[PDB]
Amino acid sequence: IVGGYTCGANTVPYQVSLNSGYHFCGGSLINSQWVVSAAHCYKSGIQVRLGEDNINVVEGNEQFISASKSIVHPSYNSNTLNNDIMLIKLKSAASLNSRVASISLPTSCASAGTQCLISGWGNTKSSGTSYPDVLKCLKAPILSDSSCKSAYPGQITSNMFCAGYLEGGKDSCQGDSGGPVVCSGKLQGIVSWGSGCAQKNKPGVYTKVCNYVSWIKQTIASN
Ligand SMILES: NC(=[NH2+])c1ccc2[nH]c(-c3cc(CC[NH3+])cc(-c4ccccc4)c3[O-])nc2c1
Ligand SMILES: [Ca+2]
Repeated sequence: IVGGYTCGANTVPYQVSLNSGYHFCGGSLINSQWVVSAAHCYKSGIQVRLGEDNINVVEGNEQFISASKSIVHPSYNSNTLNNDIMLIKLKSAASLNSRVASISLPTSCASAGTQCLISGWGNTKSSGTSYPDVLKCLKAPILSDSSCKSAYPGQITSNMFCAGYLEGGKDSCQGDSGGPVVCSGKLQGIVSWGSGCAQKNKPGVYTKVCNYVSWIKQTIASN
């Protein structure tokens, strides 16, 4: 997260860290045994870390659970990042409390101007890499489809939306991918891509979760 602030330990109880010997993507806890993340974060050998704040130090509240399976959307296209979503089933269920809790899925899509909270342990520099030890937060608004389309012509599908600041300086970045975009207490987006990080007129692009609610429920129900 570039231009954000320190969230405060465990203030984002549904945030998870995907680890393969180092932190590589974020994710969101939607039930005690399932996490939602981005399809391009897929790999084998994933350990899900819940209740984290400082990813380099065990401080208490953490729960490390191996992933039993990962389900990448069947229509995911690695060239356009259309349908950039994945579900991960945990080997055992997490113990939910005030420090580890799930987030709710939306019942309707959100509109432009809605203000959301984006968090993660991704790069904090738009120019060079500096990855933090603690969880960073950023409040950003959903932009209009015309502003998004104008910014990335021919690259935005109906399963994506832009959020951020066209003036640059604030945005999600590499390492934040697969993490949550929460608006009014509902999971509306998944950090997916962008052209660089926090550049002017190049806002972040997020997977539009409201378009996958039925898929998510159907898939969890059959696995
Ligand atoms: N400006 C943004 N809002 C933004 C958001 C998420 C991003 N994720 C990435 C990203 C960039 C790279 C390096 C490509 N030269 C790699 C990954 C990546 C991470 C994990 C696994 C595979 C690729 C990214 O998610 N850039 C990003 C930029
Ligand atoms: Ca820790």
